[PDB]
Amino acid sequence: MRKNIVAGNWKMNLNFEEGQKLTSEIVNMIRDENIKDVSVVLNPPYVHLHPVKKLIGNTAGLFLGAQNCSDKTSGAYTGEISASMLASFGSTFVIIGHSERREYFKEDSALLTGKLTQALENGLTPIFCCGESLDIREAGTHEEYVKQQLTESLFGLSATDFAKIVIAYEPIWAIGTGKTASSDQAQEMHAAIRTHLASKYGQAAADEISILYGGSCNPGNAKEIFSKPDVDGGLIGGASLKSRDFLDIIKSF
Amino acid sequence: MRKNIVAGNWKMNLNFEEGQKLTSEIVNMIRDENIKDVSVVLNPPYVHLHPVKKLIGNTAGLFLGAQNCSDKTSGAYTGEISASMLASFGSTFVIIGHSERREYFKEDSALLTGKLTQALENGLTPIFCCGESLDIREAGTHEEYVKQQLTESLFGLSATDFAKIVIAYEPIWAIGTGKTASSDQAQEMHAAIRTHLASKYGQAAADEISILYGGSCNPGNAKEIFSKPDVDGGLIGGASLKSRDFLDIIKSF
Repeated sequence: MRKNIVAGNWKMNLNFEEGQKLTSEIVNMIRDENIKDVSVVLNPPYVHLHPVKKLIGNTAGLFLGAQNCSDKTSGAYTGEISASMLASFGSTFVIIGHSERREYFKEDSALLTGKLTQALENGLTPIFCCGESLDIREAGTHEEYVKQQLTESLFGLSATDFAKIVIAYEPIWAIGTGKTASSDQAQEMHAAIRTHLASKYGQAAADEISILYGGSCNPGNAKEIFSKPDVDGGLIGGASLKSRDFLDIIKSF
Repeated sequence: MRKNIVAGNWKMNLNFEEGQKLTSEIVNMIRDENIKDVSVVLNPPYVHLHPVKKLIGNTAGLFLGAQNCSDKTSGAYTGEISASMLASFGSTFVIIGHSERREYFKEDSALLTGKLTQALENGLTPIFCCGESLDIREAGTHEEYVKQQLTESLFGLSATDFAKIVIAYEPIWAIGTGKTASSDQAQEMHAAIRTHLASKYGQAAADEISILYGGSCNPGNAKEIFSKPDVDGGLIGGASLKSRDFLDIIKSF
């Protein structure tokens, strides 16, 4: 039995006042609507975790994440944030390997495993992001490329550490390129992922992992995307910044 | 009117509870001893800014900083923190170009300029870091290497924007290498820096800039280093994490 998850990735958006307004609206609506079978995760910038954690309070099904963490435990890494820091501030999730960090900071598969180890070591549920860019699609090697990403970063994990992870598939090729990904293409990639993970850990273990769609996911298309059997929710982008749109997506299962 | 500055760079150290007790110790002793003629800056990790700002309160001469900021204003840069965010959470300083980011994240002079633009745009005092490694010392190019760093990142700045900057010199060649930098060697580099800043902006303006020593700086040698005419304080490493050592450095002018 997988969990349905909606993870809001604010990215580098919102100052203190704006983050408080957004959070308070989401918490109020989540506490009043008492959504039963969906885990919601707010992934604001580092600076927001402490006050956002406070607004969440003891809301059921609402969790605090984060957008990145160091592969190191602690030390002389000015500007970096460790997994132990995130946990201490109330984080229980952490996005690892987002396309935008692979791109601008050249996070390779080895580095992302180190991050995974730190997250798991510190009680964080990693949201491990994979996905192929447009060149990979144009080469027709998209399914091998994404399965290759998963093999190099995840197939070192124990059976018990694997059961702790969440996957997000980002159709990088379909974001700002003029190419579009259909809900069938998302289901196609998600199933390719689950079958690949089952090949190593067994079908029962693969059938418990939440694989979230990380492409363009909004109130308009959320129901159709979430309707797919191997899509277990979404890693939301710009709709994370609008409390109403975010709640609409949450209510789309 | 150069200000003497003691800026504490926690690097990637300390959880929520540790950063609060360290901060509550620094604040208590600054208030009780009535420190008057020193600017004290705490640069904790991003996650601590919000609670640390509260503890700082209206403590005179005690300010909140940060260890890095993005070169972009906002948007799809997952994991990154903007200068407006920092300003929003109480930061009035920010370290830019620290040696550990130049190394591990390959931050070049073209990127640091963007960070500088963002910092000043948002009312932050940038603590621009520079320094030369051991291989540069052995090459005999230490002074020109450091000057090139300053030229490449700082000389695009207006006269009014230059007046708002703080410099930190990191003797990377003398940090964990087995080599030692005397207080005269530090003075020599600080003097070389000031004269190089005066090449573009004039001696009067250069004589207004706080140039902080970023090498091994602690209660054992603070007074001798700070006594040097072109040393205006320190960018402190490990001693930042011990409230008594940090206060002893503050009282070493």
